[PDB]
Amino acid sequence: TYDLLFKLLLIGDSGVGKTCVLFRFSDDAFNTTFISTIGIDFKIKTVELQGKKIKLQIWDTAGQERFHTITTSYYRGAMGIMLVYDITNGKSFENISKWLRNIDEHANEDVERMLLGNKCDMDDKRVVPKGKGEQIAREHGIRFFETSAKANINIEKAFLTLAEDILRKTP
Amino acid sequence: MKEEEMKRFCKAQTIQRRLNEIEAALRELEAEGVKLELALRRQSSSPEQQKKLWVGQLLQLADKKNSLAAEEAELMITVQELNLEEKQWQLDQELRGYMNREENLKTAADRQAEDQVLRKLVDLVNQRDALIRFQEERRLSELA
Ligand SMILES: Nc1nc2c(ncn2[C@@H]2O[C@H](COP(=O)(O)OP(=O)(O)NP(=O)(O)O)[C@@H](O)[C@H]2O)c(=O)[nH]1
Ligand SMILES: [Mg+2]
Repeated sequence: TYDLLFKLLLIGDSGVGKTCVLFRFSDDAFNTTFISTIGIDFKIKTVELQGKKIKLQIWDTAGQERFHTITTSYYRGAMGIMLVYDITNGKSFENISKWLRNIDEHANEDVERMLLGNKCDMDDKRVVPKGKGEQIAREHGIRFFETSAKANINIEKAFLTLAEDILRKTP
Repeated sequence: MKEEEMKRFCKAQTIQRRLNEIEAALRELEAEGVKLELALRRQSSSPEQQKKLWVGQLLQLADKKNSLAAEEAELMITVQELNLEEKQWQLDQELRGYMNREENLKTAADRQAEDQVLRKLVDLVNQRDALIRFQEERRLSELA
């Protein structure tokens, strides 16, 4: 039914859009009502890359601080991690440094890391210039995309790119 | 959502209907195979052309049984997925009830109960993960 199982993980502050980003990828749908994630969840999406059927198990974490210890239990199994901030929320981007340290402490040493600046449809409420995301990604050697779950901008591209980078080192 | 509760129930009913269809089909195929296996043994008098036909029909019964059995196996996992997803949804809703109450109104027993529901909810996600891991172990085994 599939060739390979990849484990992905989404982390970042509460409200930045981790759950909507996943829902747009898994369902091609967007919902405006904020339902905060409680503890941990995951969804399954199977994709085809280079003739292989890749089952993605995508773990979605609670960004609320209360759930931090629950969420850190799930870093170590991840093969790729999306760090998500909100381009309209300056604090969400300042905390990316902290989320990177969490990956340093709890994830596997060779996990793939990808930075997502979400809500890129809110140009007129932007606080984080795209160049700051590009710069911190350059400083860590990681990929970076500005995304929008609402407008469906770079959602498929982000997830499929991360999956290709995992697949590229699979044998 | 609440949409998702209904869609989960309907999908579970649909799979149960198909599982019932497969159970009936497998027992009919089994009876047919027994009948043709008996004809091959009893009727060695019979021409090779007729016995070649029975051998061919036995081979295609075998192919259909394997296909039905593979479909049944995948649906049985989906049944349990939907059961776990429904249980997680129930715990999610119960915990949001506790969470939406002002902290000033919570007794010590309320806070203990909320913690317990959160522990159960995380465990349900871990049960769903264990099912994913079961499928990956069967994938590895079926491959070899
Ligand atoms: N304009 C806009 N709003 C978005 C976008 N993505 C999410 N939102 C909105 O932002 C809010 C929070 O989204 P959500 O996915 O729940 O964020 P989260 O990171 O999962 N929060 P948590 O960590 O608490 O579970 C919701 O109101 C949602 O509609 C986007 O691309 N554009
Ligand atoms: Mg969420």
